[PDB]
Amino acid sequence: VQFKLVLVGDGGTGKTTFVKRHLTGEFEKKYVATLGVEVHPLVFHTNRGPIKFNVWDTAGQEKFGGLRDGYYIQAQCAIIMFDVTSRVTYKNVPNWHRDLVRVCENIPIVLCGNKVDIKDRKVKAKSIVFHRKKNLQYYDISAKSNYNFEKPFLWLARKLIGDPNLEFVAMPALAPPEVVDDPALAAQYEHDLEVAQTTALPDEDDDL
Amino acid sequence: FEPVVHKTMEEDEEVLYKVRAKLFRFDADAKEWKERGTGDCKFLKNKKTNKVRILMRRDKTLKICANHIIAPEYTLKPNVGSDRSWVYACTADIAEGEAEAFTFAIRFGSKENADKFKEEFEKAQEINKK
Amino acid sequence: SMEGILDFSNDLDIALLDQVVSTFYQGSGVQQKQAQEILTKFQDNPDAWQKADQILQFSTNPQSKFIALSILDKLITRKWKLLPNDHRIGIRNFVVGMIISMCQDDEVFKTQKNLINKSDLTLVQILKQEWPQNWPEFIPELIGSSSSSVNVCENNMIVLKLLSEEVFDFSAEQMTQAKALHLKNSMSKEFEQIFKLCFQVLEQGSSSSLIVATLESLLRYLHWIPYRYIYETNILELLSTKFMTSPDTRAITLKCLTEVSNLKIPQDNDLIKRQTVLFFQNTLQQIATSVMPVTADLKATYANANGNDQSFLQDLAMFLTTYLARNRALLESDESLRELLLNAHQYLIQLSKIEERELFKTTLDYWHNLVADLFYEPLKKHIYEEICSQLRLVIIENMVRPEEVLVVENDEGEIVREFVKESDTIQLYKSEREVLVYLTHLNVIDTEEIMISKLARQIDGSEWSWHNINTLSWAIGSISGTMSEDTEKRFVVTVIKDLLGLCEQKRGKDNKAVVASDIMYVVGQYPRFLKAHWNFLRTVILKLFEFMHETHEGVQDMACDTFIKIVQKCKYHFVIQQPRESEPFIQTIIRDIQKTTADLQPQQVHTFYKACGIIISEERSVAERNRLLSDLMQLPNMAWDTIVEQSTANPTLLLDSETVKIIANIIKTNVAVCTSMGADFYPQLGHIYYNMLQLYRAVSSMISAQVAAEGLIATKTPKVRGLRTIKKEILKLVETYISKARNLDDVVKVLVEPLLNAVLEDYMNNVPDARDAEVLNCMTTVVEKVGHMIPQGVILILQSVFECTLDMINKDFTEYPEHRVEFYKLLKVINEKSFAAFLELPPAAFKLFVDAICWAFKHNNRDVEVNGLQIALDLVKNIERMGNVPFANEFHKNYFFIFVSETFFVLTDSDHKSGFSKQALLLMKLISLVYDNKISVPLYQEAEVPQGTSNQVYLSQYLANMLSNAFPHLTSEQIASFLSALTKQCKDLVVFKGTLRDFLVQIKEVGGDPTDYLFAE
Ligand SMILES: Nc1nc2c(ncn2[C@@H]2O[C@H](COP(=O)(O)OP(=O)(O)OP(=O)(O)O)[C@@H](O)[C@H]2O)c(=O)[nH]1
Ligand SMILES: *[C@H]1C(=O)c2c(O)cccc2C(=O)[C@@H]1C
Ligand SMILES: *[C@H]1C(=O)c2c(O)cccc2C(=O)[C@@H]1C
Ligand SMILES: [Cl-]
Ligand SMILES: [Cl-]
Ligand SMILES: [Mg+2]
Ligand code: NA
Repeated sequence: VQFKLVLVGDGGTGKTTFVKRHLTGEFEKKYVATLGVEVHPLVFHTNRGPIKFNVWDTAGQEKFGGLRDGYYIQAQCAIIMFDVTSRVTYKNVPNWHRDLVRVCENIPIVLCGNKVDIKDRKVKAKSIVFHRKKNLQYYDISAKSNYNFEKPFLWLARKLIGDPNLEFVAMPALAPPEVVDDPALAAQYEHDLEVAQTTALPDEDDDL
Repeated sequence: FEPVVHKTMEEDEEVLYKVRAKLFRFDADAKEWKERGTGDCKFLKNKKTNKVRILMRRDKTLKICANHIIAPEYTLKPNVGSDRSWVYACTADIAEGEAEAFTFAIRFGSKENADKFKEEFEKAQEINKK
Repeated sequence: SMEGILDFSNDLDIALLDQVVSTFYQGSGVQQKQAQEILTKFQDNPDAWQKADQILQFSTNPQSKFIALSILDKLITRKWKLLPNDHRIGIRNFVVGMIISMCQDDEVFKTQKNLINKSDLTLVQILKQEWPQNWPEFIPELIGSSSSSVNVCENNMIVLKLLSEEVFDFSAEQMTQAKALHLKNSMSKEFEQIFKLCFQVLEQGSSSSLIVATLESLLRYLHWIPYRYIYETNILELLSTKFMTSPDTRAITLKCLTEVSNLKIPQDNDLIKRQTVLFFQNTLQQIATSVMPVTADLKATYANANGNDQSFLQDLAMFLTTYLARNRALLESDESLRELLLNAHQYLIQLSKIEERELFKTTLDYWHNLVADLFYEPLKKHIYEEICSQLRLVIIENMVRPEEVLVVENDEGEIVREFVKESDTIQLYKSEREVLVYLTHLNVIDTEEIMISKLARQIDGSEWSWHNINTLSWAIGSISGTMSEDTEKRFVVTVIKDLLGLCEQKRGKDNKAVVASDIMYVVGQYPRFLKAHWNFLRTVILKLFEFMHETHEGVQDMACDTFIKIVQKCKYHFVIQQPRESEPFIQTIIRDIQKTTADLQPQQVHTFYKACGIIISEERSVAERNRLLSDLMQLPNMAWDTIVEQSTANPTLLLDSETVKIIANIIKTNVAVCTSMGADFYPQLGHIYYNMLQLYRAVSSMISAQVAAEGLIATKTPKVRGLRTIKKEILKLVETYISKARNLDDVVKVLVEPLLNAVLEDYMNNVPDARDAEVLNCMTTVVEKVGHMIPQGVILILQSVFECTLDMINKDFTEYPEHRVEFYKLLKVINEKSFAAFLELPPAAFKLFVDAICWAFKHNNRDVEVNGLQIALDLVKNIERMGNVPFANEFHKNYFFIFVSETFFVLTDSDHKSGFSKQALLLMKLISLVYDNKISVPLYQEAEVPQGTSNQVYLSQYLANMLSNAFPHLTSEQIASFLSALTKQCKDLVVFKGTLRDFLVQIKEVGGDPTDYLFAE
């Protein structure tokens, strides 16, 4: 059971960051522009079994756009992403939406204002009304703080499975290998463990 | 009168220690820590084998970011940046499927928590020997 | 194998193209990524368009044909005018021919809706280029072809829908003003023929797919067509009856009727008003008979989420609110329309109970619009009493968490500390309070009775829950200001008394934490009450002290924040002695300050002293205030005194990481009190000032010693972050004090010199990674408040920070982000307040100033970019103010054209669209400099151009050269016409900007019309 998801929006809005946070748990701080599209399998566990999204993470920068609306063909759902610290990225939400619905009439779509963790917010909550008439779900999100980071996938899962009571649930946990190699007998230990100790953990001023 | 008619794999385990934590893995290629998840770190003692594992699930997704035996062989080490973290090499974590090796770092909310974790981590290691 | 299609020397293998496309869309992993890169290169190849005819004929893969049209779409939009006439005609023919062929095969028309809607968009691109000037009979012939086939009739409704979209909804950004006006005028001329075709299908049309597509085209027409097409035909009756009964046409009709409820319409004509009433009567009738009655549980319907119910209830909400906001006055006077007015409002009441934040906000906007009109508009509120009464319950029962409430329930069901701020929730709470405040004024007895009786059902435990005590308390708090002192007196007394009973009764830390957060929200919201009732205020304050001793971090944290909040408004009632009291309450608080704060974490203790600061600043007798201040600071001054006798007896006791923490907490305590006392902090600041600057120096050496002994990695260690925190907090304390100081003499004569001596050299002479950005912030506040009094001090700041900070930030846009920001803030204030300092730079360094400003333009960091453009604007004005003197003349010869071309580059590169307004304003100010002959010497060099010829003439010659080489696809005449227009418009910003946006369109295509730049003239 797998569904095509296209993720669209202006460059720098946090699409690839949002996806990477869901794939690996990581917070990517650098801006490495997506070239055309990158496809990533993402599975969630639900009270109605596993749901899989083939996530088509697309380029927001015109000069890196690649196949553009060519990526939307046969999409079963979508996320439009803008940046609450950048008014131009919200002003472009209608253009992304147009390009998307001309290829994907009648699919479920989430509008996401990313970077709500940032103090000096430019696109205020009261400005954000574009989703009403176009029947999009809207969420304030942060890939950095993880605020509402699960909601886009939870809402879409609910609409694609047609069950509004669908919850994420605790993925099963098999008993891990009890026989393991002593890592201290593997030579590169001293080289790997010194590098790791003397590289500082990021964000030592966070609460965790 | 007839009535109107109507598995995590943690049910066989006991919770010895619970603490809120952020877990990282070291990417040797990039030489940077990358977060693997934030949530409850649990020490789970299997009631049948008395084996103690780390199990840790990300908040909201509840997805496993750590599943491994608290091996006698492993050693907690400080990290230059932090008085509230430990670093260690794990040779068999199954969070993301097949047995892989990782260099983990785990940070806590306070030095007290990190010192408690270390104390509990070594208690579980004694339990795993017997 | 797949790479074959990229080799254009051979014939395109179409079977291979189709495999590469299949692999991409249907495959996975490396194969899919490989295919993706091959297709992107195929598509970008600028001769790929010559293959599209081949792909559309021979491909067995719709997605291959989709991509052929993408390739054509890029050619049509960008290079069309360079194609010779035969190639444009030919491409026109096989798009039109492909579309018709696809419609006339029923199986293709059914299964290939993607490929047809892409062909239709591609055709509309050709219309934007060719129609109507080289295709005058397009519209008549489209009308012609419609009757040949039901499929072609329907597809032609999609073509006109797309054409309307591209010309009226999406033209503003993608065409010149002149070309949007041309295509608007062109469609307006032929709409009569288009509407009659649209109207015939609505009356006579059989096919549901054809009806739906026709009405979709009408939604688009309603954005711009004149009302006479809607009001002077039968279309309103059709939409409001027939098209509402069928569920397959109901969504789009309801969206059409929403747009109609906005059409531009005369408000002085009884018959247009009757027709506006009628379509509403008709639509509400169809909903009540065909979809659901007024009494239906829309909440449950929405939750069940069958078929399109959520969409429909959303569109209904939008229709009712749009229509009623504009036209409810039409239903308010006529007694025969009363039932229809109240039923419509009852539908919104039921919609407002739906569990869905965004819908709830949509309805709440409407409720605000209504209750605001009922507050002001005479003789109206009696109509809506029963609606308003139901709305009070809906809102009181769906109040969301205010900012101030720091306790919250997690997904394992524990009452815990709030992890983060919910801006979404905070705004929603404020929107809810605006409505509920209005409703309370409309009927203050109804609001009290609902709240009082809900409280009674928490008391006796019948409706008791965390949700229910929370929503009641938030609501009770949200209405402060709505009642008389008298009803407020009794209301609040009853609420406080009864809530204290809930706290005293209920058991367990979860229950106590909830009730306590509610007590604290309420008393926090009623300062007026607390002012007048010393005993209550005293006991609330004494109760806030009890909560500061709770085990639950949330309850404690909120106690401190409530204390601040109460004290900001009631400060006077702590500073004086009340009747029946031994001393002013301030003095009792200051005595027990160690006992009452014992169980608080440090940053909460700091909040507590800030609160004491606010009280203390209410005392205006200078004697008493300096004393109260000295009395408050006893604990931290006593710690400071003992820490400074040890710390100067040997520089090595600071190594103690415990002592670094104690020290930073003492400076943080001073930062807190200074924040609230501002200019009244001077005495306490001076008790520590010279010893504190010596600690700054001591701490600074240890930082440098650690980096040299241990390497850069030392900056990451707890020890060094602890030491750097002492430096940051000291900078912050001085920054805070100087920002608020009234006695600026003392600042320049006592504070500035020792500060600059303590910080500047230490910043300049540390390695980049050891430099604290807070130094630049501190210096910005110093320059801002006293810059004008310390010209040489500003020179000294520039020399210490300018070149070395620039070298840190000028290799890339990412590294040293805080430095980059504080840096450009420092140069803005200096260039604003103390510009003489830049005159005293050596020419090499002034050149780095100009490079730094232009570097700021090219940032996508808004904090840097806005400062960059402001500095450039302020500099140009500074220079102009000097008049005809050598430094200004040298400035213009050296830097005028660098500013013009650097502003043009960020205008036209498409990576800085956020700064368009300020860029345009800068470019305008620069061009206008030359016109108003403010530049006093030739900008050109000696043997370049006829002697005596003006800076005006050369500005245009330089700019024509610059754009010719930067944009060679433009014609000479396009560049000539653009500059001629741009220059004439150097006083009118809005027009100038329009000419720039016009240029930005023409540079993304070939063959732009030069005359487009005459749109304004
Ligand atoms: N503060 C903050 N920064 C964020 C957040 N999400 C992403 N960013 C940062 O913003 C930048 C955007 O990164 P990307 O995810 O590559 O942007 P993108 O939208 O994928 O851009 P393209 O691939 O060019 O379309 C990165 O430096 C991120 O670390 C967020 O929630 N908060
Ligand atoms: C096109 C059309 O198909 C049509 C149908 O199907 C029924 C009735 C009238 C018409 C038209 O006149 C439209 C041209
Ligand atoms: C202002 C202006 O800058 C200008 C230049 O520079 C050259 C020629 C004409 C003009 C104007 O008419 C504008 C008033
Ligand atoms: Cl906001
Ligand atoms: Cl071009
Ligand atoms: Mg990306
Ligand atoms: Na109307």
